[PDB]
Amino acid sequence: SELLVNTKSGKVMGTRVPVLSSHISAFLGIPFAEPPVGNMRFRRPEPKKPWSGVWNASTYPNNCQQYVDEQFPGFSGSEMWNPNREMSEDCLYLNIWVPSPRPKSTTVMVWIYGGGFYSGSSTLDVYNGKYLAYTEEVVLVSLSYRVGAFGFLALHGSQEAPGNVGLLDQRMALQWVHDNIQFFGGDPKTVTIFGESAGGASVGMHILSPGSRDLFRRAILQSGSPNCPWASVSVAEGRRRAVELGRNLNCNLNSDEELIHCLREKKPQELIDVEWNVLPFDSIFRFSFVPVIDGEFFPTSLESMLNSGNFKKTQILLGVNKDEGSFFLLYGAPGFSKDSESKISREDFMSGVKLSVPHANDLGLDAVTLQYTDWMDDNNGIKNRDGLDDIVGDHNVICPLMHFVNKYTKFGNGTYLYFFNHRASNLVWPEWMGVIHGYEIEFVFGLPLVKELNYTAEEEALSRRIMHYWATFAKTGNPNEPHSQESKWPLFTTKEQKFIDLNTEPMKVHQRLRVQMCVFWNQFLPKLLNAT
Amino acid sequence: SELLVNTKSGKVMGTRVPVLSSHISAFLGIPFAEPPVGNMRFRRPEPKKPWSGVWNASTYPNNCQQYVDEQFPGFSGSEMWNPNREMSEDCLYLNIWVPSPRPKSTTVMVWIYGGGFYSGSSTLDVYNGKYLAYTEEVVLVSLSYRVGAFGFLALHGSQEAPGNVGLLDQRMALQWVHDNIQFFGGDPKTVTIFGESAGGASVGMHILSPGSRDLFRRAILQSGSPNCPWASVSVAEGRRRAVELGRNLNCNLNSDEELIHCLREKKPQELIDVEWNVLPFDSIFRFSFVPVIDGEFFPTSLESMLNSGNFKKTQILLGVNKDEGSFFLLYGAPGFSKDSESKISREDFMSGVKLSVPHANDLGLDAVTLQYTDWMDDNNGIKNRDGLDDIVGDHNVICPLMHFVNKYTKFGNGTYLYFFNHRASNLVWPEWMGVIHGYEIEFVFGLPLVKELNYTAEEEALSRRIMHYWATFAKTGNPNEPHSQESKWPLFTTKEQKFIDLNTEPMKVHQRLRVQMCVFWNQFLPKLLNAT
Ligand SMILES: C[N+](C)(C)CCCCCCCCCC[N+](C)(C)C
Ligand SMILES: C[N+](C)(C)CCCCCCCCCC[N+](C)(C)C
Ligand SMILES: *[C@@H]1O[C@H](CO)[C@@H](O)[C@H](O)[C@H]1NC(C)=O
Ligand SMILES: *[C@@H]1O[C@H](CO)[C@@H](O)[C@H](O)[C@H]1NC(C)=O
Ligand SMILES: *[C@H]1O[C@H](CO)[C@@H](O)[C@H](O)[C@H]1NC(C)=O
Ligand SMILES: *[C@H]1O[C@H](CO)[C@@H](O)[C@H](O)[C@H]1NC(C)=O
Repeated sequence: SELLVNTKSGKVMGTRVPVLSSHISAFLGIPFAEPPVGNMRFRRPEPKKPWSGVWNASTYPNNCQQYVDEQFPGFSGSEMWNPNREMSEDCLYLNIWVPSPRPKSTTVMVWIYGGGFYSGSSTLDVYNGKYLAYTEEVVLVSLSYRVGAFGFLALHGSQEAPGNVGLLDQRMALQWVHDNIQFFGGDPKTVTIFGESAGGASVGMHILSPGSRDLFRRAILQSGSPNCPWASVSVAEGRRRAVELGRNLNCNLNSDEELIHCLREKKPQELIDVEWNVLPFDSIFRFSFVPVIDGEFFPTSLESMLNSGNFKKTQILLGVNKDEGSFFLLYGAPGFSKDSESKISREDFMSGVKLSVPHANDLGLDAVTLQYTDWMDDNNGIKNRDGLDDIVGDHNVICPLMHFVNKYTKFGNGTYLYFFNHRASNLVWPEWMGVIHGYEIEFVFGLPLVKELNYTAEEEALSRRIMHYWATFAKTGNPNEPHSQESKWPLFTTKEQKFIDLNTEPMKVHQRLRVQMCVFWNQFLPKLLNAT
Repeated sequence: SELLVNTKSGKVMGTRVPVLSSHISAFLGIPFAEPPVGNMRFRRPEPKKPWSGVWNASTYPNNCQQYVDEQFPGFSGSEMWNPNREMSEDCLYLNIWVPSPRPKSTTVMVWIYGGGFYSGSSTLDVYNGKYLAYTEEVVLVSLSYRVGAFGFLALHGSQEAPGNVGLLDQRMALQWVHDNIQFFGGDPKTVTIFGESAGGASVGMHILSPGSRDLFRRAILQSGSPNCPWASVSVAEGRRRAVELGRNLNCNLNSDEELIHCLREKKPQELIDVEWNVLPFDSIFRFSFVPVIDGEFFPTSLESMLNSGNFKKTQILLGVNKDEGSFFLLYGAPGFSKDSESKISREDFMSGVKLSVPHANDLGLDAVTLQYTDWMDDNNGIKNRDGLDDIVGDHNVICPLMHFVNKYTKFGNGTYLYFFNHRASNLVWPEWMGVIHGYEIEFVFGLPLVKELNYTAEEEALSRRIMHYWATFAKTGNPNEPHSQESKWPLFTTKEQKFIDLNTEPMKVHQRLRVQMCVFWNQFLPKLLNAT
């Protein structure tokens, strides 16, 4: 049977699913870890105990326990990112889409979802891998990992809650793929991991971490970077936050064992209820429980690893969207609302800056303001709004990624950089939000090939073009077809710094992605803050 | 006799001079002070002792002792600014051009030359007031003042060399005009003082100084401002420089009397030979002996006087040229030469910045570099050259003037601001220098009406238009004709900040003269340097 596959963990039974007037095989909800429940909450993941008989893999698994965005109840723009299955701590499962007939040894792509390390699901409509698997003839895997305190509570020194367990969940899924994907027709030595936002930072993190490097061949990072300022905290700061979480839940605080024991007695929703109360500052684009620079998973500071070339040397493909910031301003910054065009006064602009750069002393805030203010017309609400949008996107996504790109490319074996700047015609969010954080994913996963979802023909053409770049890159380390002629995506070098736009217009080539502003964020501002 | 005028100081005899196929009267070399020679070197000026008989005022006087630019021997571009008469310490004279027939009580304009407070002459071809006097029916006076150590050696506490004596020379000329100009047909209560660069700063300084305010009605400042960073030093710094001058000349240094006595025995050229050796830094646009913030001439810091409105409240007209910096880069900055287009490498750009902002710590230099560098194309020698040009012009001229303008306008009775951006067609300096420091003066003085000097018809039209603005403003406090219609020069307000271009093209109106960069120089950079 094509739907029956025998793995090292045991037999699994998939389901035949339809896709674009054809069919392929899907193996959903396959366990790769012991349910991290009870005394195992906050601990490292254990490998799943092998099972006898047949594991039913015909339906999606539960999603990991997490904060649920109810800011816009009944609004598909926001609700499409929420869990679409029951939440449970028993959530460590993966999903596999396999072409029909089953291939022998083909390219594997493993998706790692984002969601600020506080949310995310493998099971979203928009992450359904069937279109990519069918169209590009790849084995598409999506994994899950613990989020929030469950995945990232960090009390360094303890073995009961060491930190980074969410990242170890990802590694365990990758280990399981490396060990078993061959039985699904996948080629375990041609695995490309890829993810968006926190997923893209995670990808970067496995590139850095010695314990993960051998479990994949190459990587794609979308709108996310391991060095992002939101994506990791110090041991001291992880500790402070964990202790503060216990303080919110009336826990005994005079030792780790006491603290952790108390946190384990709590129901999951109690932890989620107070999760946001531990942030050190009034801020946007900052999440409570994130990876920790622990000296184990990351042997040293991210920056020194990058300078010394202490990382996996392979091919990467990465990029960003035009308007990464707009989501976080709508949710947090004063003046912004979903149903107005959110023209921002000078007052709200100043408030926005402070929220965007929470560490900054006054001089730093002045430096940012000066850099993003048109003083010929500083009461223009459109320019204030768009300028804040740029501040948030540059500081948190684009400029960290450009620093990663520039550092990686010195030691790596091939970089390809993109700038995605097409706003989907059927987007339900307002116009001011522009090309929004997260809305290249639907193009990457082929949703525009589905007519019912009401994309334009030009958007179908762009989605196919992107899927082919991603998959071809996964296969070969190069997004370009060996023989073809519709503009080659040129290699990114230190010297020339070429990248491409990804939109419906005929593809042009550019250089030095937001270099002016990123020199500000990567060179000047940190030196200003260091000297004051 | 029309050429014989009886003054409070005594009778003077002028000469009939030709101008544009007509004639007017000229009274050249009229003394207004005792020759400040011998024991009077460095002292305050004394009023000229009245004389009997007739003083011959038919030829220009001697020029004050000064450094002579021999950087381009035989080059008219530079030599037109050099002394054209014998140099002598006996140099305190003024010149008056009077319409024919002599008027009864008409508008007076008093010219104060520039030259970094280290050079200048009342007698240059380009400062000949006959064209302005004839064309606009004004009495045109040009005064002289001591420069260099002679005019500005400052040992605060001593009465033998208190500082600011060059400025007191200017005041004494103004006193003499206030007392005597009526006998030349001038109206002493409608006197407009005007000057360029150091002359324009001087104008500003008499506006500030209580002892000068009553001696004129209104003011015009061209490319110069009292608050310019080059135009004044502290008491401590004046003292240091004076002592260092004596150290260069082998003087006894253990007291002021000893020091001053020694400096007085020296021939004038000995002082000039070492004058440049006392600058505290490697720098451009900085001059050794300048006005001092002494608590007498300026009762407090310039900035506090400006904030508190401690200044003469009248009408002013002021402005700047597009490329104020280019002179000082040619003379001092590496990479720049007169006979090449002076494309500047990244190395020379960094060297240039440091010379332009000599106080700055490393972070300040970084801030300036970032502000004036196109990082999409940072090896472009044209942009590096032009960017340095802008740095020097903004820091030293435009942005100080805009700070003066904004402060003055809160308490004043009328401001009119111009941006002069026409490059004269017959300029002998290279193209890269643009619209050069000092080259609006020839338009202000009407030289383009002389056909032999080879200006275009369009340049004659511009010169007449400028002379009429200047003179009309001098008469009324408004450059605009009560009834006319060829675009009114609008008033500068705090709110709207309107100014006009001065060029051959049809006059358009703008706002917020270089606000982006001047916010950098006036608000941000000083706050950065203060906090580091
Ligand atoms: C402290 N609380 C409870 C108030 C606010 C937490 C919820 C705000 C989410 C912040 C991230 C903004 C982006 C959200 N998106 C992309 C997920 C919809
Ligand atoms: C230290 N020394 C003897 C070497 C150099 C002093 C002479 C350089 C003059 C500096 C001002 C530049 C502008 C000169 N202009 C406008 C007057 C021609
Ligand atoms: C990648 O590695 C191969 C083989 O080791 C080498 O020949 C090639 O130059 C490399 N390519 C890039 C773009 O670094
Ligand atoms: C100048 O002063 C006059 C009379 O004192 C006053 O009426 C007028 O408003 C003032 N004009 C400006 C432009 O300040
Ligand atoms: C799982 O597969 C079984 C066959 O063993 C099937 O009957 C069932 O419908 C599937 N699970 C469901 C519906 O939850
Ligand atoms: C000054 O005027 C006298 C008349 O007293 C005249 O002879 C002489 O030419 C003038 N001065 C000169 C030429 O230096």
